Amino acid sequence: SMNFYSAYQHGFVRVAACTHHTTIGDPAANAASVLDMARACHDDGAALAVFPELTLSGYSIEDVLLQDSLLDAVEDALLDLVTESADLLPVLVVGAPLRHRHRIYNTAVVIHRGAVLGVVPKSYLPTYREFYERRQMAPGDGERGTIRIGGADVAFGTDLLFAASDLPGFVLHVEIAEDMFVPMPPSAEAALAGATVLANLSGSPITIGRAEDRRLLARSASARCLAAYVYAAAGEGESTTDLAWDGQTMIWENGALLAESERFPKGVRRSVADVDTELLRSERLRMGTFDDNRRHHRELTESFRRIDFALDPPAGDIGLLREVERFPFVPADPQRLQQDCYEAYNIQVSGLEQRLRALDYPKVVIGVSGGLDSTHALIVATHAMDREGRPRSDILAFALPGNNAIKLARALGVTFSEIDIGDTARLMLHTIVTFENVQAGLRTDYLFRIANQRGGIVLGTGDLSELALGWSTYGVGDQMSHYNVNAGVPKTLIQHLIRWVISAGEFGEKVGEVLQSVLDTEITSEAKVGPFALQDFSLFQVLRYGFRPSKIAFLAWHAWNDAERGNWPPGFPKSERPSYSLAEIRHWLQIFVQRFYSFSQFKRSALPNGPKVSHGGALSPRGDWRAPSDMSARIWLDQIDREVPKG
Amino acid sequence: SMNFYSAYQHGFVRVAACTHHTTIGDPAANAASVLDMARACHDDGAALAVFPELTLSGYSIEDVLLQDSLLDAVEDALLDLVTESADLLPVLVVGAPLRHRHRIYNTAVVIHRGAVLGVVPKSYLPTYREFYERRQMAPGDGERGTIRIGGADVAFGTDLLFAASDLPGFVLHVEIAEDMFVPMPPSAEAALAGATVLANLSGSPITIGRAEDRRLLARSASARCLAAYVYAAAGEGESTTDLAWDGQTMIWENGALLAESERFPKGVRRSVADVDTELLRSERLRMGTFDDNRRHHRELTESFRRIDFALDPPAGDIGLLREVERFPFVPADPQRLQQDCYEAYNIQVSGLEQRLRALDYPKVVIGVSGGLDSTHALIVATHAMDREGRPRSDILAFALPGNNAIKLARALGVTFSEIDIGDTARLMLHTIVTFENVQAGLRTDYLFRIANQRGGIVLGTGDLSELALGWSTYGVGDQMSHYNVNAGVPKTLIQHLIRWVISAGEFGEKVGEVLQSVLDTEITSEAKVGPFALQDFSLFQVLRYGFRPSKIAFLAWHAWNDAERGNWPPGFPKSERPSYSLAEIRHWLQIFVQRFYSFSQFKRSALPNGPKVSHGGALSPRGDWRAPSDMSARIWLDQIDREVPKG
Amino acid sequence: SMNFYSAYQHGFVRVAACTHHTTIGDPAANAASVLDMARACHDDGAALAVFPELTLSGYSIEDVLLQDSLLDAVEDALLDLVTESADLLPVLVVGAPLRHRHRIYNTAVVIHRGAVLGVVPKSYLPTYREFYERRQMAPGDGERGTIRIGGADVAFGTDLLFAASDLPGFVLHVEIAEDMFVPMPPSAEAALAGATVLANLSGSPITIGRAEDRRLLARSASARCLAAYVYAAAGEGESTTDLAWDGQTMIWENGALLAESERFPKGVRRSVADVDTELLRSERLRMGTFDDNRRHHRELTESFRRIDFALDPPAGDIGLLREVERFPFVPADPQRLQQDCYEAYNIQVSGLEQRLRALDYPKVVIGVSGGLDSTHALIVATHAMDREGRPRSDILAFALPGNNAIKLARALGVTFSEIDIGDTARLMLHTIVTFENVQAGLRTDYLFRIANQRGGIVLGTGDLSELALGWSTYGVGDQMSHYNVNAGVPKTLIQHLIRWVISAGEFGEKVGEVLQSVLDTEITSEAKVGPFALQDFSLFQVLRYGFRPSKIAFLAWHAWNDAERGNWPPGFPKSERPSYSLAEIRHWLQIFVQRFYSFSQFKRSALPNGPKVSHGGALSPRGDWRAPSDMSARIWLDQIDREVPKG
Repeated sequence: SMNFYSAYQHGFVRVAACTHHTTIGDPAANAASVLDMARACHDDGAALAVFPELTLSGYSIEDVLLQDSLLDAVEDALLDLVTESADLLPVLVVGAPLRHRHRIYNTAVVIHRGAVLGVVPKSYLPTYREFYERRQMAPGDGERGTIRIGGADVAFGTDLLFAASDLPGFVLHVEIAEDMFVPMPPSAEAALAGATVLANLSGSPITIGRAEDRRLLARSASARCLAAYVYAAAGEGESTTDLAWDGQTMIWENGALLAESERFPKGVRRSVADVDTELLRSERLRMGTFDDNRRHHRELTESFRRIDFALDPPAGDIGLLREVERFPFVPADPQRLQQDCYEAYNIQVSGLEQRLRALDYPKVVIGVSGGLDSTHALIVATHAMDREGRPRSDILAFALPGNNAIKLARALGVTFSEIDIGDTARLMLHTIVTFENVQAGLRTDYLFRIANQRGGIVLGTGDLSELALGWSTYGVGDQMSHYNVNAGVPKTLIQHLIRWVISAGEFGEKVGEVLQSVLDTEITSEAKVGPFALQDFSLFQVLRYGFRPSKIAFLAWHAWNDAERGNWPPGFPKSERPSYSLAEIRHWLQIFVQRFYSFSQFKRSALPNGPKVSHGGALSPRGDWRAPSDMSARIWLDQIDREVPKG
Repeated sequence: SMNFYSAYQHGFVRVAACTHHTTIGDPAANAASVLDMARACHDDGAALAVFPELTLSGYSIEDVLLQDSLLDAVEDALLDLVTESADLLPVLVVGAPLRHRHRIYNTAVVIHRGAVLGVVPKSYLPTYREFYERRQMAPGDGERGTIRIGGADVAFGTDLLFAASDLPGFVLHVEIAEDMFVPMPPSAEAALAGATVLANLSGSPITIGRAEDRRLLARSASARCLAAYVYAAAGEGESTTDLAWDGQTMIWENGALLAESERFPKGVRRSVADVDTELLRSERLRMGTFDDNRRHHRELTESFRRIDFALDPPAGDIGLLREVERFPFVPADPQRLQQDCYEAYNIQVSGLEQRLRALDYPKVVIGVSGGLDSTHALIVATHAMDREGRPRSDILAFALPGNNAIKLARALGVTFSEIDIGDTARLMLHTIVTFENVQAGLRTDYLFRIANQRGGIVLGTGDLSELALGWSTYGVGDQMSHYNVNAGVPKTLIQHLIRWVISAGEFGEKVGEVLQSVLDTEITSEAKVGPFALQDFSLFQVLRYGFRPSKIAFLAWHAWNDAERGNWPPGFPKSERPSYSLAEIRHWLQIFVQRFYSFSQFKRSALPNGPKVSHGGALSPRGDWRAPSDMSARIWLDQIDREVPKG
Repeated sequence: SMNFYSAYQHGFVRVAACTHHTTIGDPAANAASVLDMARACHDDGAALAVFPELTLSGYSIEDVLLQDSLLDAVEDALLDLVTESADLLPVLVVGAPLRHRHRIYNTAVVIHRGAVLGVVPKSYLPTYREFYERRQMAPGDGERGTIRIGGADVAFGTDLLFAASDLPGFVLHVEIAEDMFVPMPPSAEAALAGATVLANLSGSPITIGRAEDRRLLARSASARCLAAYVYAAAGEGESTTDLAWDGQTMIWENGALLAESERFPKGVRRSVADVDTELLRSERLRMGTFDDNRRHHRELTESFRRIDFALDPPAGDIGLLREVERFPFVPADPQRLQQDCYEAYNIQVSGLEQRLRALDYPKVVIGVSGGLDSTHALIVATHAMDREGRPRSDILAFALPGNNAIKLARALGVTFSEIDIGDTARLMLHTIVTFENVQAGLRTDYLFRIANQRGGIVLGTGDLSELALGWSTYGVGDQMSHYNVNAGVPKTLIQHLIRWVISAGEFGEKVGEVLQSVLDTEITSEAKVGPFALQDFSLFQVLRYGFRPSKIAFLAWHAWNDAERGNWPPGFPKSERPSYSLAEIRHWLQIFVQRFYSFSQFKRSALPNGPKVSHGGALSPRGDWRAPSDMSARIWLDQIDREVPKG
C-alpha cells in the first residue's frame, strides 16, 4: 500500500544547502540567483533550501548595510521571493538585513508556500579580527515578539521551531554563522526543545584552517544534538577588498557527513541529501540522557514557539540521495576499515587477557574446525597468551571429526590433538539431523571434560550473526563455553579481521600462509538462513535503530540491488560482488524477523561472557539486548506482507 | 629577574591524565595504583592529575557498587589518599562511588594538599545499550550543598570551580564521561563561568568507533569552550564479563591535541603536557562573543561556587612538555601543510578574480624581479586570468633594472617588457640609499603610468612579513598597488606555495622548471631585519595572541635552539636547518617590537586591498590590526631588558 | 511614481504645539478654542496637535478642580471634541482633569478620528514653591488598565505608545510638564520602547529663567532620546491671582530647535514643523548603544502597550515647514559658523602637532599651487610649527609647474623652492590626460624623494570632497602623503576657514593680504563633477544618514531652488548666490551616487592619516566609512530613475 520506492514514505527528508551568486549591494540580483536555485531544489523534491548569511544584500558590504536604498531594496526583493514561493515545495531560509525597532538585525527569513513563517536574528555578532558586525547590526539573543513583513506580523526571535505537521520527524531550527561557535549555541537548546534539523547560514570569509573549524563545529553539533546540521557559506561575488570566500556547503547527520560541495567553485553549487529522520528519532529514543538534559533545562527548552506548516512532499519515486553501505559492520573506506579491524582485534584480545589474569592463567581449550570463526579465535587466544607472557603450549587445540586446522596449530606452536567423536556418538544414538546434534553436543561435552581434567577453560568461537539467527545447537552445544571472544563479531567482519591479521604479518609468514589458505578455502548454513551479507544488514538496522521491516528492505535494496552502484570494501574480487533482488531481500528478511524476534532469543538468554565489539551492538542479554524468550514475530511478518512488494 | 627557563613563570600549567591499574572491588589496591601515579605526577611538576571514572571501586562492577563493604572500603581508601596528598603538588581528581542523602553518586573527588576541595557528582547517567548506571547510582544534576567526608563538610555539586589563587589562568571544572556527550554539557556552562581547564573522568567501555567519538566531543569541547580538556578512560583490570577497555588518555587545548597515550596498553600510562593558560586567556580576550554568550546565560553562569587553593608550583627549569612549531605559518606535518598551501593559493586567486570581474577585466600590470614574491604573484595572476577565461597576454609583466623573470614570463605566455629605469633615476637624482629609494619610487611611478595608459591595474607583490617590519619604501613605493595578492602571506610560507604549485604541475613542465630555478636561486634584507623565520615567529605570537616579549622569546628558544629537536616541514635539506641562540632570538626580538609596534604602522595605515590569508592574522588596518601610527615601543623594549637573559 | 513634492512621502511628519485661549473654569469655552486651533492644524495637514496642561479646565484653578460641575462640564466638553475629531486629520492631545477610581488625575487625552486612543495621567505632581498639585490630583505613575470614557473602555496609564500603522516612523508618547524634569523621565523609557515623537503638555507658570529651564530639558530630552519633543505651555486666560503665564510652544528634534512661538502673545499661537522621521530613524540605526540601553532595561521597555491608528495623511504638495541649510557643512548663522571654523582649525593644527612630536619634529614638505586647499594647509602647517616652538624655515614649500604661492610663502617666512617638472615628465612620456597624470605623479614622486633626502615628511592638501568623488590620481598621486590635514574638511568649508584665519589676523597684515588675494583669485573640475555646493550637500546626507537619493534630491531642491528663500552664510555677495533646478540637482546626484558608492572607494581604501573634522563624518576606511571597493551603484541610480522627476 505505501509506495515502497518513495524516500518520503520511508521517513527521509530531502534537504539542500546552497551557495548562490552574490551581487554585493544588489538585492534584486541576489534574489534572482536564490529563486533559480530554489526552483532547482523544488525540481529535486527538496523540503528545505538554506542559503548563505545575508543572502539578499551580500554579507561583506559593511556600512552599505545602513544605506536606506540598500535596506529598501532588500525588503522589495524579499517580498517578491515570498510571492514566488507560493509555487515552490521547499521551505526557503534566506538571509537579509531587516529593520526592527531601533536597528537592523542580521536575519534568516524562513519562507514557505507564499508566507513568511518566521524571522530569526543572529544571536552573537563577532566584532574582532576580521569581523565588525556589531557596528552595523544589533544582537538578536533574547529578542522575541513579532516583526512586520509585507502586511503580516510574523514571529521573530531566537526561540522558533518550524514543525512540518505532515512530517513529524522534520522540525527545523535556524541559527547564523557565529551562533554555532559559542560554548552554548542556540541550536543546542533547540535540539533539546525538539528541533531535528538545524540550519546555519554563514558568510564566513575563508582563511587557512577555517574550513576545518567549520567542519569540527558543525559535525560535533550534529552528533551531540542527535540531529542533521545543514550549513551554507557565501562564495563568489562577496567583496574581496580584505577577504576571500570559498562557497562551502555541507550536510551532517549525527556526526556523519551526508554531502558537501566543491570549495572555491566557479558558479553556484548545492549539497543535497536525504536525511533519515527515523535514524535521528531512533537515536533520541534510546539515549535517555538526551531527554534528562532537556528536563534539567526545562524552562529554557519548554518556551520555544512552534510554527506549523504542511510540506505536502512528493509521494513518488524520487530516488534516494544517500550512501547506504552494503556492510554496516564493514566500512567500504579502506582506512576506516583498517581502524575498525585494529579495534575489534584488540577488544577481543584484551577481553580474553583480563579473563586469563583473573583465573590465574588456566590452560585454554579450543575446538578448531579449520573454519573462519575458530581460526580467528585461535589467533586471538595466541596473541592474548603472548601478551600475558604465557606459553603457547598452554593452548590446547582440538580437531573433532564426525586440515588447515592442524597446519595452523602446528605453525603457531600450540598443543594440538585430534579426538574422533564418531564412536562415542554411535553409542549415544543407540542408548537413546538428530545424528548431527548428538555430534555437536559430544564436541562440547568433551571440550568441557578435558578442560576440567586439564585445569583449563573452554573458549567459544561462535559469532554474533549465529547468535542473531539462533544458528546453534542449544544447551550442551557450541554456544556454551567459558568465554567467547567472537560473540560480539558479526560473520561479515570475521574475514576482514583475518585479512587484517595477515597484513599485520606479526605472526610470521608460515602462519600468514595458513590463514590465507583458510580464507581461500572457506570463502569460496547460508542455505537455511540465507546470505550473511543480508542478515548482518538487517541485524544492524534492528539492533541499532529498531527500524521496521519495510524500512530495512528499502535501505537494503538501495545498497544491494545493483553491484555497480555504491562502494565495496577491500577484499571483493569483481567476480565475488553479488547483487540481490527485492524478492530475495524480502524473503531473507521474513526469515530474519521470525528467527530474530521469536525463535532465537531463548538460545541467547543464557550466553557466555565475551566482550561487546561493534558500535552497532552485541546481543548479550546482560548488555545491548533485553527481550522475551517467548514472543511471536507476527506483527513484523504482517508488516512485510502489507508494505514490501513481492518483487 | 623571572627564571626565564620556568614554564610556570611563562603562564604554562602542567596537567596529567592517568589511566591506573584497576582492581575491581578492591579500593585499597586501586588507591595504591593512584598514589604511585600521583607521585610520578608530583615528580614531573604537574599541577593536576585526573584518573578514570569510579577509580576507587572499578567502573564496571554493577550491583557490587551497592555492597556495604565495597562502599566502606572506598571511604577508607579515599581518606588514606587524602592524607597522602598532604605531600603531593598536584590537585588529584579521583573517582569514587559515595553515599549522600539516600543514594550513592558517581563522583569525582578533588583532592589537594591534605584536604578535599570538593566532590562533583556525574550529572547524566546513561541507562541504554551497555550502560545500566541509573540502576545503582543517582543523577547529580541540580544537586548542591555539602557532603560530609572525613569529619569535614565540603562542597558538593555540579556548580563548582577550583581556582588556583597563585595561578589565575588555572581554573578547574570537573565532569564525568556522559556529561560531555549531551547537547548542553555542564563543562560549557563552567567555561562561560570562568573554568579554563575542563577535566573528564571516564569509564567508557571501548567499541569500534568509540575512540573517534570521544575525540570528536573532547576536541570540539576544547575549541568551543576556548579551554583545555583533560580526559582519562579506564583500562586493564576492569571486568571483561561483557565489555573491553582501552585505557585511552588525552589532553586537548583549544582544538589542538597536546598529548595522548597508547591504546590498549600493558601497564599504566599518562598523558602529560604543559597547557598555555595565556593562549586560552588571549583567545577569550579577543573573542567577545564568548563573553556575550556568558551574559546571555548570566543567571546560570554567575551562581558557580569558586573554591580557592594555592598550588605553589615549582619555580625552576622543568623543561616544556609541548610541541612548539618553528614555523607558526608553516606546519611541519606534510598533509597539513599541503592543505594550507592549497587554501592560501585559492584565497589569493579567488580574491584577485573578484577584483578582475568587478573592474570588467582590466589588463594586469605587474613588476617582476625574478624574486620569490613577484614570481608567485605572477603565477596567481595567471591562474586567475585562466579561470576567468581571459587571455594571458592581458598580463603585462615588467622587468625594471637599476633572468628567471623573463624565462618565467616567456614560459607562461604573458606579455613581457623590460624597462630600464637607470636613466630616469639619473635625471631625478639631479633635479633634486637615497639613490636606492629613487629607484623604488620610479618603478612604482612607471607601473602606475603604464597601467593608466594601457587600461590596467597594478598588482602588488609585497608580503606580510615586509608589512610587519616596514621593509618597504613608503608612498610612491612597492606597498602601493591596486590589489596585492601577497599582502596576507608571510615570507616563510611563500616558498612552500611555490613548491606546492610545482607539485601541482598544472602549469606544465617548462613552467615548473623555471619556478624550481627561482627557488634554487633565491633561497640559497634579512641582514637589517634578521631571519624571517624568527620574525615570522614573533609576528604570529603578537598578532594572534598579543604575548609579551619574554613569552615570545621562551617559545622561540624552545622551538629553535636545537636543530635536532622538534620537526621541520618538508623542503629543508639537512644543511639548511639553522639553530638560534637565546642571544640571537633576543636581538631580533628587540628589532621586531621596535619596528612592529612603533616604526612600521604608518606604512600599513594606507594599504591596498588584498585578501586575508592566515588564521594567524593579516595586517590590514581595515581588518585584523588597528593601531596608532605614532606610538613608542618603550614598554616592550623595557620588558625584554627586564625579563629576557642576555644569552 | 511617488509624488515627489509630498513631505509625507519623503518621511516627514507635520506636528503642531498649540497654546489656546484659556477660560478658567469654563470647559465649553476652552474646547471651542481647542477645536478652532485643531481645525487650523487640519488645514495645515498636521498629524499631531498638542495643547497645554489641563486644557479643558484651566491649569491654575486649584480647588475648583474638585467641584462636581467643573468635572461634569469637562466630561461633556471632552466628548463633544471627540465627536468633532471624526472630521479632523491630526491626533489631538488635550489636557483634562478626569475621575478614575478614587481621585481625579491630571490627564492628556489622545483623540483621533472620532475615538479616544488613550488617556495618559501625569506621573509626578509637584507640591513645592508655587505648585500644589498633590492636593487636588493623584499621581499617575504606575497606573495601568483602562478608563471609561463615553461608553468605551480605553487604555489608561503611563505605558502607552500610539503608533501610526501607515507611518511607522511616527510613534507617539505623551507626558506632562514635571514629568520631563525628574532624573528618570517617563519619555526616556518610552523612547527606548520605540516612541519617536515625545509630547509634553505644560501649564508652567512663567518666572525669570524658567523658559531657559524648559528649553534645556526639552532640548536635551530630544537629543538624548534621538527624538522629536513637542512642548506647549499655557498662556493668556490662566488666573493671575499669584502667577503669570507666557504661552510658550516649541518643537525640538534631536537637539535642534525646529520651531517656537512668540512669548507672552496677544492671542493664540502655534509652532508647526515637519519632523524628519527618517533623520530620527537613521540616528537610531547607527547609535547601537541606544539599543544596548533598551536591552539593559528590557523589562521596563518591553511592557509598553502600543495603540495603533491609521493617519491617512495628505498625499499632495503641502510645502515643507523646515529650514534646510544649503550648506550642511557651513552653517548660515555667523556665530555658529565662527565657532565651527575655530574648531576645524584647531582640530587640524593639533592633529598635525601630535604627528610632529611623535616624529621628533621632521621637516615638513608641502606642494603649494596657490589654490585654496594648499594655501590653507600651509597656514595650518605654519601654526603647528609655531605652537611646537619650531622654526618656520623647517617648512619646505614647493611650487611645481607643468604666484600667490610664492607671495604667501615669502610672507610667512617658510623655505620656498620651485621645481619645474616639465622636463622629467617629457622623459617619462617617452620612455613609456595621460600627459596630465604623469605630471600629478611626478609631483608626488619628487615630494617624497625630497622628504627622504631632507629628513622630512610630505603633508597632503587634498580635501574631503575630493575624497568623496574620487577626484584624484590614484597611487603615486595627490592622495598620498604622510599626513593630510585637509582630509576631513569638505571643499565648501575650506574658503571659510581661510576667511576665519584672515579675520583672526594673528598672522599679520601682509599674510592676510595674500590670503585675501587667494580667495579673490580662486573663488571667482566642478565641470566634470559639478558644483561642490551640491556634491557636499549629498555627501553629508549619505555619510551622516544614509538617506535614499529621492530624499536627498527633495531636501536639496527645497534648500537650493530659490536663491531668495532660506539663509546664506557670510561671504556670499548677492551676485554669487546661485540657484539650481531639480533637473540640475538630479543630474549631479546621479554622478554623486555613481562616484561615491561605486567608483571612488578604492582610492580611499588606502588613505593617509589625518584627523576627522566634521560631525557629519570623514571618509577614513579606518573610521567613519567602511565599504567595499568593488560594488555597483545600480540600485541608487535606479532609485533616481524611478522616484525623481526629470525636471
